[PDB]
Amino acid sequence: PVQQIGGNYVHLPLSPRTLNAWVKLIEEKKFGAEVVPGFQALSEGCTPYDINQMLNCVGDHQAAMQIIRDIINEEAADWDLQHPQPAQQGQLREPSGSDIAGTTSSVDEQIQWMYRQQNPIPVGNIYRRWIQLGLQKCVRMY
Repeated sequence: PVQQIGGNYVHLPLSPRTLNAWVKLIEEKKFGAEVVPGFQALSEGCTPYDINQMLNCVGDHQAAMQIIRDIINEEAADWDLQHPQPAQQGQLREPSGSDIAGTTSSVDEQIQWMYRQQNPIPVGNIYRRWIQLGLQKCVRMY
């Protein structure tokens, strides 16, 4: 997530312990249900970068990544259209679907987007609850 240093916002990364307590939620509960909110709780206030950091920690128990990516693109699609860029220079770009998901953006951008004065956009808590929707998918598969 992010910490404010004198009116300025700086990425504070996820403490190791804060990933552990999460990797453990799977391997000890292995999806199911207790993870949908479990994740949501850890997910609180993160950037797209952070969310990603979490997932890579469990690309071994990976039989579920494929369907989550499915919804991300499904919604990224819904996004690259409804709110398009639609275009520049100097000013930071408008966040596409690949941006919001953290795959074509830096964390600086993601913060630059979450906390801009003129029209701030919560990429964290947007992409965040794509992950939420893609997870119920997983859940039912049980």
